[PDB]
Amino acid sequence: RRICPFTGKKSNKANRVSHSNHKTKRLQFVNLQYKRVWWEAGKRFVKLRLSTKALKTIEKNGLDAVAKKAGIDLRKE
Amino acid sequence: QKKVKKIRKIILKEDIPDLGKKGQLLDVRAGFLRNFLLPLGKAEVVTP
RNA sequence: GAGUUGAAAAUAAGCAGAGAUCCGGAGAUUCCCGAAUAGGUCAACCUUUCGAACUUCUGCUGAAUCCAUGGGCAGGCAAGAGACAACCUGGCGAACUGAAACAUCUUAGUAGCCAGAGGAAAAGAAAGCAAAAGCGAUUCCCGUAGUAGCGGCGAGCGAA
RNA sequence: AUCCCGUGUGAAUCAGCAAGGACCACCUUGCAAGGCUAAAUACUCCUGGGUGACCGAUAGCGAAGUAGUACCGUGAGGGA
RNA sequence: AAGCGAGUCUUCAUAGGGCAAUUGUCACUGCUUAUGGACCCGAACCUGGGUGAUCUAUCCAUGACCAGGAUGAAGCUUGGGUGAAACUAAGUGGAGGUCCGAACCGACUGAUGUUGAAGAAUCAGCGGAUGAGUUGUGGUUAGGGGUGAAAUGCCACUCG
RNA sequence: CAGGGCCUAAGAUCAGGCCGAAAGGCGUAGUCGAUGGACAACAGGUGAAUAUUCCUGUACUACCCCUUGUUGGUCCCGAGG
RNA sequence: CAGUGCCGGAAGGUCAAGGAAGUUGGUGACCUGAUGACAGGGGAGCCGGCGACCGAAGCCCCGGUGAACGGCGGCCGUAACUAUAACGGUCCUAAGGUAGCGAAAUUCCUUGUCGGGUAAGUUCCGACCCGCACGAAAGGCGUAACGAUCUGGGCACUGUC
RNA sequence: UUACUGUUCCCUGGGAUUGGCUUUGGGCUUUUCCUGCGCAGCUUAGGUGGAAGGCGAAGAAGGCCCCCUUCCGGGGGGGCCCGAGCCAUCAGUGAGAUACCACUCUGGAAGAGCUAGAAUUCUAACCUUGUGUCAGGACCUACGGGCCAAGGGACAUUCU
Ligand SMILES: [Mg+2]
Ligand SMILES: [Mg+2]
Ligand SMILES: [Mg+2]
Ligand SMILES: [Mg+2]
Ligand SMILES: [Mg+2]
Ligand SMILES: [Mg+2]
Ligand SMILES: [Mg+2]
Ligand SMILES: [Mg+2]
Ligand SMILES: [Mg+2]
Ligand SMILES: [Mg+2]
Ligand SMILES: [Mg+2]
Ligand SMILES: [Mg+2]
Ligand SMILES: [Mg+2]
Ligand SMILES: [Mg+2]
Ligand SMILES: [Mg+2]
Ligand SMILES: [Mg+2]
Ligand SMILES: [Mg+2]
Ligand SMILES: [Mg+2]
Ligand SMILES: [Mg+2]
Ligand SMILES: [Mg+2]
Ligand SMILES: [Mg+2]
Ligand SMILES: [Mg+2]
Ligand SMILES: [Mg+2]
Ligand SMILES: [Mg+2]
Ligand SMILES: [Mg+2]
Ligand SMILES: [Mg+2]
Ligand SMILES: [Mg+2]
Ligand SMILES: [Mg+2]
Ligand SMILES: [Mg+2]
Ligand SMILES: [Mg+2]
Ligand SMILES: [Mg+2]
Ligand SMILES: [Mg+2]
Ligand SMILES: [Mg+2]
Ligand SMILES: [Mg+2]
Ligand SMILES: [Mg+2]
Ligand SMILES: [Mg+2]
Ligand SMILES: [Mg+2]
Ligand SMILES: [Mg+2]
Ligand SMILES: [Mg+2]
Ligand SMILES: [Mg+2]
Ligand SMILES: [Mg+2]
Ligand SMILES: [Mg+2]
Ligand SMILES: [Mg+2]
Ligand SMILES: [Mg+2]
Ligand SMILES: [Mg+2]
Ligand SMILES: [Mg+2]
Ligand SMILES: [Mg+2]
Ligand SMILES: [Mg+2]
Ligand SMILES: [Mg+2]
Ligand SMILES: [Mg+2]
Ligand SMILES: [Mg+2]
Ligand SMILES: [Mg+2]
Ligand SMILES: [Mg+2]
Ligand SMILES: [Mg+2]
Ligand SMILES: [Mg+2]
Ligand SMILES: [Mg+2]
Ligand SMILES: [Mg+2]
Ligand SMILES: [Mg+2]
Ligand SMILES: [Mg+2]
Ligand SMILES: [Mg+2]
Ligand SMILES: [Mg+2]
Ligand SMILES: [Mg+2]
Ligand SMILES: [Mg+2]
Ligand SMILES: [Mg+2]
Ligand SMILES: [Mg+2]
Ligand SMILES: [Mg+2]
Ligand SMILES: [Mg+2]
Ligand SMILES: [Mg+2]
Ligand SMILES: [Mg+2]
Ligand SMILES: [Mg+2]
Ligand SMILES: [Mg+2]
Ligand SMILES: [Mg+2]
Ligand SMILES: [Mg+2]
Ligand SMILES: [Mg+2]
Ligand SMILES: [Mg+2]
Ligand SMILES: [Mg+2]
Ligand SMILES: [Mg+2]
Ligand SMILES: [Mg+2]
Ligand SMILES: [Mg+2]
Ligand SMILES: [Mg+2]
Ligand SMILES: [Mg+2]
Ligand SMILES: [Mg+2]
Ligand SMILES: [Mg+2]
Ligand SMILES: [Mg+2]
Ligand SMILES: [Mg+2]
Ligand SMILES: [Mg+2]
Ligand SMILES: [Mg+2]
Ligand SMILES: [Mg+2]
Ligand SMILES: [Mg+2]
Ligand SMILES: [Mg+2]
Ligand SMILES: [Mg+2]
Ligand SMILES: [Mg+2]
Ligand SMILES: [Mg+2]
Ligand SMILES: [Mg+2]
Ligand SMILES: [Mg+2]
Ligand SMILES: [Mg+2]
Ligand SMILES: [Mg+2]
Ligand SMILES: [Mg+2]
Ligand SMILES: [Mg+2]
Ligand SMILES: [Mg+2]
Ligand SMILES: [Mg+2]
Ligand SMILES: [Mg+2]
Ligand SMILES: [Mg+2]
Repeated sequence: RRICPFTGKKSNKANRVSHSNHKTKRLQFVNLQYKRVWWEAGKRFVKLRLSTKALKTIEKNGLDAVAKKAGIDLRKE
Repeated sequence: QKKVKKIRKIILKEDIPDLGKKGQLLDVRAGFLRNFLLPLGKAEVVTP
């Protein structure tokens, strides 16, 4: 799904609005990337789809904090 | 908005070209740090 | 407490005051299909080495790869799965219609679909109201009030 | 304004932070970024009682008898 | 509107003018108004979710079928041509979206039929009939679609 | 004899896998799926209603049973068909 | 090759989000004014408006391209007799219909005119050209074979009469 | 359809994913140097201040020449030669000495700095391949998994 595992981001439901005020259904999507991330405690990369915000947060708190809050085992990844 | 150069402050654990001697203090772009230095054990991101 | 073997007579045999038929509580059995679940199928069948498939659980075992992951084997009355009128919560989400046309607006976050759970659900213990005086989580009804307002300031919508 | 989300940036800890319908000063009120909680309220496939200025076989349930049957439709469905 | 208040707004001016100087209410019954299907019955349609390729439109797999007769391409071999080759009867050979014609597929004209024998037929004739053929069984594509040797045709007697 | 206890085609479902508001979509091994491959039976008789099915004759497949002969066979895999 | 499309070009103009020098406003610790029930200036901070300059494609601009969309005219005057016009003048366009065909599935007037076929022909065949309004891949003009095609005539044949 | 309002395919810029080295270069600078024809005149009067002291042998006036700017009036300035002077209220002039010194303006230069833009590389993100190679009871020339390699490469893709 278009969902980040780590922050739980969802695509957001939004109206495209013209200059004429005429509304239209539209989807804003999470910015998802297929990234490998280094895991120091596993001595190895992990392939993930991530939001970019998640990538940020992984820089800030370290990967393990994030994956523990989101409840996803780096081993099964 | 405006692009803001990301600055990670680091310590070098080995000598690398253009950077310097082992045990050295620097400031870097985030991409350079996490995609090159950090997987190879070469640098260490420092927040004491 | 007297007759009984469904509707439902007739026939044939029984069972019955050591208490039948009958009524209530708790158990037992419950072929085949159906979540269907040993494998297959054209539901109610077939083939089988006779097996609750798969996912969680307990143990043994241990790839690429050291720790691991995956896989393999075994235990176990074994947690789930499916069904469910309306109500409810979430997700997607119209159009005719109204505006005496129509596009913003209305219809309406209605119907419908999908997923989920309960006897109710949701909400809920002030980063809240208020106004110089005070209140003391949420929900529901009366009222404020068709008021303040919103609005191609049109149709209408409408608080606290 | 308050509230909640996509993209990007990105704080402060009580000498703070937020709210008081742009915004600033002052004062009042409050403590976001962890959870859970009964009742009052909504409903009828139903169960047990009760009532009816409700129907009485063209009515009342589609259905007082094989009724979701017969029959029709490839089917969803229709339907006495 | 601050605000004033039997007055007040407009005013330099009460000078004049405007508006005010008072009034029951709660029910029931009726008539009307408004909001909901709103006096009843009657569209073509619009959107949402499903159901259909047993008909027909394309294709896919795997099978089957096309009496009988004609005509006689290339090629080939023979024999006259020159040193090579050309050119020409001959025989052989059996090509063809060839010919005539049953099955089979169609549907050109006419007559009948028109509360039909039949919601498209019968009768007499007619076209194709080894191919761009016919057909069986089992499949495929689904409605903001599909399929179309293209008619807006066909998608279960329904299709702008 | 015809299907099933055999094998696969078109196609279908599809463990894990990739994607997707949900339902689901794609897809690998696997497994389904005959209209095809494989595989052994005929004549006469009876006969209210069945017959390559029941009767009488000769057959034929697949197993099992014994004798004899060998010691490794079985599947997975390599091939021809 | 003007219009339209398409392709190529890069000098100039135009050109959004976004940046951004810089100004500008509200508030305000404060500083003064003032016979009215107050007022005027104002640091830091916070908040708001404006904003020169930078800012791509596209468009305007320049060039090609008709088996791309399409388009292919008027007015005069002139020759041994009437006549007609090879030839000239002018007008206007991007350019002004060439080859071939032509009363045609195209022709209005129109049953055009002529010839043929018929005793008699609004149809048919051939030709004229005065093409209302042919014309070159929306192809032009030919053409053997073919057609349950459309259309004219003839022999045979018949209750079609 | 060159009606209106939009949506989508698609193209192009910011942001994000996203990095290293090097160049070239548009606009701002950090020391510091170049540069000014109101007229009265020792004469191409820089404004404002400290202002009787400065510039010299770490070697000037004066002539021999190299360069650059140019209103060819003259200005900065390198080499050499030269050897004891160019000087102040000295009077003009709104503003003073080329005796000197500080923030600076007209435009130029240079090494140093911010931001683009642009072009070039590099490899580790990211993309693309592989009958290359491992791998479980056994396979995966069955998709895929790990490793390795190969080609691209901060483009592209994806999001806003
Ligand atoms: Mg950044
Ligand atoms: Mg029971
Ligand atoms: Mg039984
Ligand atoms: Mg089963
Ligand atoms: Mg099943
Ligand atoms: Mg172990
Ligand atoms: Mg190990
Ligand atoms: Mg394990
Ligand atoms: Mg198990
Ligand atoms: Mg359930
Ligand atoms: Mg369910
Ligand atoms: Mg329940
Ligand atoms: Mg509407
Ligand atoms: Mg409408
Ligand atoms: Mg209307
Ligand atoms: Mg109307
Ligand atoms: Mg309750
Ligand atoms: Mg609750
Ligand atoms: Mg409390
Ligand atoms: Mg609390
Ligand atoms: Mg709040
Ligand atoms: Mg409020
Ligand atoms: Mg939201
Ligand atoms: Mg944020
Ligand atoms: Mg903090
Ligand atoms: Mg706020
Ligand atoms: Mg508060
Ligand atoms: Mg807190
Ligand atoms: Mg909050
Ligand atoms: Mg809390
Ligand atoms: Mg709760
Ligand atoms: Mg009756
Ligand atoms: Mg009835
Ligand atoms: Mg009666
Ligand atoms: Mg008066
Ligand atoms: Mg109606
Ligand atoms: Mg419509
Ligand atoms: Mg529909
Ligand atoms: Mg279907
Ligand atoms: Mg079918
Ligand atoms: Mg079919
Ligand atoms: Mg058929
Ligand atoms: Mg076929
Ligand atoms: Mg036959
Ligand atoms: Mg034949
Ligand atoms: Mg023959
Ligand atoms: Mg033929
Ligand atoms: Mg023929
Ligand atoms: Mg036909
Ligand atoms: Mg016939
Ligand atoms: Mg025939
Ligand atoms: Mg024939
Ligand atoms: Mg043939
Ligand atoms: Mg067809
Ligand atoms: Mg038509
Ligand atoms: Mg039907
Ligand atoms: Mg039909
Ligand atoms: Mg039709
Ligand atoms: Mg297949
Ligand atoms: Mg599927
Ligand atoms: Mg799966
Ligand atoms: Mg498969
Ligand atoms: Mg089978
Ligand atoms: Mg068969
Ligand atoms: Mg068999
Ligand atoms: Mg057999
Ligand atoms: Mg019989
Ligand atoms: Mg027999
Ligand atoms: Mg015999
Ligand atoms: Mg045998
Ligand atoms: Mg084999
Ligand atoms: Mg042109
Ligand atoms: Mg052009
Ligand atoms: Mg041109
Ligand atoms: Mg262009
Ligand atoms: Mg441009
Ligand atoms: Mg701007
Ligand atoms: Mg600024
Ligand atoms: Mg100000
Ligand atoms: Mg003041
Ligand atoms: Mg002020
Ligand atoms: Mg510009
Ligand atoms: Mg041409
Ligand atoms: Mg004529
Ligand atoms: Mg005519
Ligand atoms: Mg004539
Ligand atoms: Mg005639
Ligand atoms: Mg003619
Ligand atoms: Mg014409
Ligand atoms: Mg023309
Ligand atoms: Mg034409
Ligand atoms: Mg023609
Ligand atoms: Mg043409
Ligand atoms: Mg033609
Ligand atoms: Mg011809
Ligand atoms: Mg034909
Ligand atoms: Mg972009
Ligand atoms: Mg970037
Ligand atoms: Mg590489
Ligand atoms: Mg492989
Ligand atoms: Mg591999
Ligand atoms: Mg390279
Ligand atoms: Mg990029």
